[PDB]
Amino acid sequence: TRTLWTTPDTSPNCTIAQDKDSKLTLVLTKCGSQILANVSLIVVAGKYHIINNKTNPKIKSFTIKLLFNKNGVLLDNSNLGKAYWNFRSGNSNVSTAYEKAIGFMPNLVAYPKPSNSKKYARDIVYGTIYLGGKPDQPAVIKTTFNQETGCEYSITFNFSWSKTYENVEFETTSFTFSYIAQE
Amino acid sequence: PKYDTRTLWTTPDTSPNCTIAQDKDSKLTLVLTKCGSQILANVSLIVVAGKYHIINNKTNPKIKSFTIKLLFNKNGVLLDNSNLGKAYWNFRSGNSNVSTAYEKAIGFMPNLVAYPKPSNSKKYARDIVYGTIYLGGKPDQPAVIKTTFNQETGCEYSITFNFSWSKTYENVEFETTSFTFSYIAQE
Amino acid sequence: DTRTLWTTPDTSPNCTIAQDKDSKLTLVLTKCGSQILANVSLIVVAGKYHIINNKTNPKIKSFTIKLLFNKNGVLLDNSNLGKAYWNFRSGNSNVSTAYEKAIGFMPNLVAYPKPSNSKKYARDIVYGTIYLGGKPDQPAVIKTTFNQETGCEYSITFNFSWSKTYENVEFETTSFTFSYIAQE
Ligand SMILES: CC(=O)N[C@H]1[C@H]([C@H](O)[C@H](O)CO)O[C@@](OCCCn2cc(CN(Cc3cn(CCCO[C@]4(C(=O)O)C[C@H](O)[C@@H](NC(C)=O)[C@H]([C@H](O)[C@H](O)CO)O4)nn3)Cc3cn(CCCO[C@]4(C(=O)O)C[C@H](O)[C@@H](NC(C)=O)[C@H]([C@H](O)[C@H](O)CO)O4)nn3)nn2)(C(=O)O)C[C@@H]1O
Ligand SMILES: [Zn+2]
Ligand SMILES: [Zn+2]
Ligand SMILES: [Zn+2]
Repeated sequence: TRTLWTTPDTSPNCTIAQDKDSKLTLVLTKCGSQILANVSLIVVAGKYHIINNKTNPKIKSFTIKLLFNKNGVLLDNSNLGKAYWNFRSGNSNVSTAYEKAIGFMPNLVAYPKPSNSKKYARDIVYGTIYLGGKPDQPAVIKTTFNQETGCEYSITFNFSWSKTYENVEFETTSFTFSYIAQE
Repeated sequence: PKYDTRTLWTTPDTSPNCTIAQDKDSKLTLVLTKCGSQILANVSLIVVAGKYHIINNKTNPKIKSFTIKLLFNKNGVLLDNSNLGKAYWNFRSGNSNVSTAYEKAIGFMPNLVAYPKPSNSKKYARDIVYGTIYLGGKPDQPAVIKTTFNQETGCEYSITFNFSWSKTYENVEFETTSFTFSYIAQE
Repeated sequence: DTRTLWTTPDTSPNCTIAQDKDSKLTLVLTKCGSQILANVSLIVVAGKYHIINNKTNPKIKSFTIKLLFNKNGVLLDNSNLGKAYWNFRSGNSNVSTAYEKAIGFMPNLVAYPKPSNSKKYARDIVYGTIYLGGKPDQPAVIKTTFNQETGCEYSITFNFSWSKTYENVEFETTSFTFSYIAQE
């Protein structure tokens, strides 16, 4: 009941450009009013598997969205597949889909949905991770809370890079952040 | 009833609660969550008025940093000469605070052995945490947030946030992305 | 369960990088369920890595501090960190019994496998930057890797490196926070 996650195996669970082209490893642990989060990404096939910006100069970013309903349940338009996201049990998931995880959602007062009122940057956390664990291959991970439509809550990960990478496999080191919880 | 003693915070609203250069010119959103012997901290800043609201280093090249101080007495109570106001610094209840001002929060204070006050002893850097946040959420607008534990005088404990930047920003509003860190608690 | 495993927070050397007890690694691990919240800093007090001068010694650019653990999460004697004051917290010191089990504080083996024939993924690494002497123009990279050492069941390795040409700069750092997925 304290951790929502993807399991930490290498089985693809995520669709960026094509079905199951990636394994998003995400762990959300509820430390009361904050969620401690840990994330990494392995792209296993398709467009973002091997970066070559000589061949493809404008392939410089992509986005992974987790959309949740009023119950904190994952919506199927999410890039992360529903079968792969649940409370922890051992090194696996519970075999039954969870019904409520409002306690893990980003707080809507802290991180309001888009509206006509002033939009503040505090709903974003920036980090840098490294491709293949190499220190000279940074990519930015921008995490944004509750800015997607078609949901009550959202966490989006945008991965972008400014270097011209040539035949670099897109699999990442791990980043930790936190966010304020809905309840 | 539903009072959260594991979290000291400013609330997550955008109501100004902080004085940098003039009364209530900013909202400091600061959440301290006690994970036992460590405090998990989440911080952002919105400046809404005065000198640090709109930065222009073409107009004012000297305006490059400012500091926000939280000073605490022996019981972990926020002193009135802090930049943050006492009115809405308290234990969490829902998205608001508990009804009455807290009297004890020693378990949220930074550890005085890890982070000693100034003295004759050698001063170590481990009482500082550096992070970079981004103005307006734009990746080409970094500013440095330097957090320092227990280096202020006239208090038992302190947490100070220094914000600075080295770029020459032109009409860049000072409102930041969020940054998470932790520190060792006093108990 | 919600406990803290740490080095104590004094500045007494507890670590051997190049010579005996030449450093104080201050490391605090706090179990928040399936994740360990980690907080780390380093003070080198003596020896090869105390005062860096890359004008006279341009090739002195990195060093490594290893914590090796057995199947019960007990620190092994050949780790750079000494066993004497690595233990569960009591006040500003430690419990009086050296711990027997801390498997719940160990890096998860499925998330971070031990070296093998299989593909080594980068997710067993965390990168951060700390600053020498608290000076904003003195960065150094702290690279933390999980479960990549041999002769143990679990490991946490800190590699400290820098790319600036430091001239007589004392290696003592600001603090860095990270987390990792817990075995249990
Ligand atoms: C694991 C790891 O850290 N890897 C890094 C590696 C690694 O260190 C080496 O590979 C190991 O050998 O290095 C990477 O970068 C090296 C690339 C080579 N390179 C070339 C240059 C030339 N510069 C011009 C220049 C700049 N400098 C010195 C800069 C001074 O910086 C410091 C300092 O004083 O030393 C760094 C400190 O960390 C700062 N302190 C603190 C507390 O933060 C300090 C203080 O701020 C000041 O001292 C106070 O005055 O400053 N020497 N020569 C070219 C150059 C241009 N720029 C600016 C544009 C690029 O940067 C930004 C931006 O827009 O401003 C920075 C933003 O943070 C970033 N945004 C995000 C969201 O991340 C943004 C975006 O990436 C882009 O806008 C695109 O969206 O870019 N800087 N330098 N210098 N270095 C490597 O690639 O190998 C980086 C790895 O991360
Ligand atoms: Zn491949
Ligand atoms: Zn404004
Ligand atoms: Zn020294």
